[PDB]
Amino acid sequence: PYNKIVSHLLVAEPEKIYAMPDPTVPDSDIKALTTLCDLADRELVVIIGWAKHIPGFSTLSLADQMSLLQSAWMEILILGVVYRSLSFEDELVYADDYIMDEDQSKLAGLLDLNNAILQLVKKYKSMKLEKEEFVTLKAIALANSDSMHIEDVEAVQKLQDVLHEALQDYEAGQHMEDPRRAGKMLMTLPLLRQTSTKAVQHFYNIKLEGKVPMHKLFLEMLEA
Amino acid sequence: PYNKIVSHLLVAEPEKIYAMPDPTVPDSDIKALTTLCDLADRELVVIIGWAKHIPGFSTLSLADQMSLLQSAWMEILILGVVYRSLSFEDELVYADDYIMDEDQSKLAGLLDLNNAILQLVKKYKSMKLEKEEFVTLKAIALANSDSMHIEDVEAVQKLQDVLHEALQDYEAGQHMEDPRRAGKMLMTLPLLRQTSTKAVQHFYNIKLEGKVPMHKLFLEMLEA
Amino acid sequence: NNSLLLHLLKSQ
Amino acid sequence: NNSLLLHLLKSQ
Ligand SMILES: O=[N+]([O-])c1ccc2[nH]ccc2c1
Ligand SMILES: O=[N+]([O-])c1ccc2[nH]ccc2c1
Repeated sequence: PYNKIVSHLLVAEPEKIYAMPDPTVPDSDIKALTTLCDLADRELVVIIGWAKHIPGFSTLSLADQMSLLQSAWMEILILGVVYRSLSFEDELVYADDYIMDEDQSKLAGLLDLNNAILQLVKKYKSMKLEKEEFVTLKAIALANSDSMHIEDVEAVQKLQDVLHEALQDYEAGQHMEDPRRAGKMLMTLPLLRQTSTKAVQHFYNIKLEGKVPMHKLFLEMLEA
Repeated sequence: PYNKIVSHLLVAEPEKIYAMPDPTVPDSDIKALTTLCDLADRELVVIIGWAKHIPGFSTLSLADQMSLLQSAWMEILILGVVYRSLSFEDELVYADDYIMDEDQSKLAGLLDLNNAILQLVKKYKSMKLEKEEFVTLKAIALANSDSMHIEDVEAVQKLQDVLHEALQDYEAGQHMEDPRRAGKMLMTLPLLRQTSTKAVQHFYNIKLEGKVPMHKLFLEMLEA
Repeated sequence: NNSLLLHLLKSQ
Repeated sequence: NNSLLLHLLKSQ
């Protein structure tokens, strides 16, 4: 039996969601990008409800809850794709019905972004990332998202501390063979931050070109 | 008496270098940007010689030594400015003769980049960052720089592990009041990565506009 | 205060 | 192999 915060995050983990690319629409970059932005829009709803299960998140000001999500949302989306992809080779599981290989990434104009997501996948495969570690890192990525606009700095630090403590407690109990495993997990966050910045810049530019329709919530997070 | 790796990094720390902005040239964005690119060019030489003092760095292939520096150089430059700025308020100490306030950042077109560097400064002030922690994080930033082009993945992982171990050993001995201090220090690396990416994109664009002269080594690192 | 994100965060 | 970075890394 391990850390209660980790157990709680596991039960809070949202259900799988399908991409459901429109089978009447011809394959194209615009279809692939529409499908991914539509999938992100739906996952963002699910991410908002998930964050409310994080101990202490709901006690922040709605302003601070918004700030954390506005900074971390794309990291949370990327970590989901990364976790789903760990048993695959050079493929990204956006959804069980939407697995992109290199050819498809090329066809969508996503080769560079997807190669960086695959770099995250490669590191977590080598580390044998567990679901417990995944859900704890997602919560840490949210709490540690470095928003410029935080009101209650000390409360956000306490949230970081609670989740960091849960990771350290989990690793101390489950991974006695590697007393630095928690730190190794924290050392994966810079690549997640870098890949997230690349993703947001890329989809912001697609927003500017105006050829890919996007729903309200995805647009709001891109514009933040 | 504390960790030998930390002691070694402290003695390897290079000497201060002056910006020496040309006092015959009128103040302008082009002067400020020329001065900073010239300062970065000279610090890059000093950073290359510093990296050779890091235990095990010189044992990597010259290809892997180049890869680590090509990914981490701007993080190393930014952490230096951050450390020098810790006793200042809303000013960045590029050099003892080159301290930029908000007005000067505005005049150079650097307000957004410099506000993000000041965000790193603010977090390290609140944590009372020590020189020992600074030099260890600089070395970790180099070893953990996530280059796509590494030949000896396992050797680079061992370098990360040696430096991570030194930070943990330092914190276990010096900071018994906070058994999570090492992890808190590792949790600052995502903002350093994010700020570095912003800096490189910004100076790459200045390179494209062609109005700011840049020396060979700075140009080579920007083009990498 | 027109934000969909704020609306979903308030949503019970 | 024209790289200034490689040259400085080789430099004794
Ligand atoms: O990287 N992306 O832009 C990205 C990552 C994860 C995602 N999950 C659903 C859409 C999506 C896009
Ligand atoms: O952020 N910058 O572009 C940056 C950072 C640190 C520096 N030190 C010398 C030049 C320089 C530029």
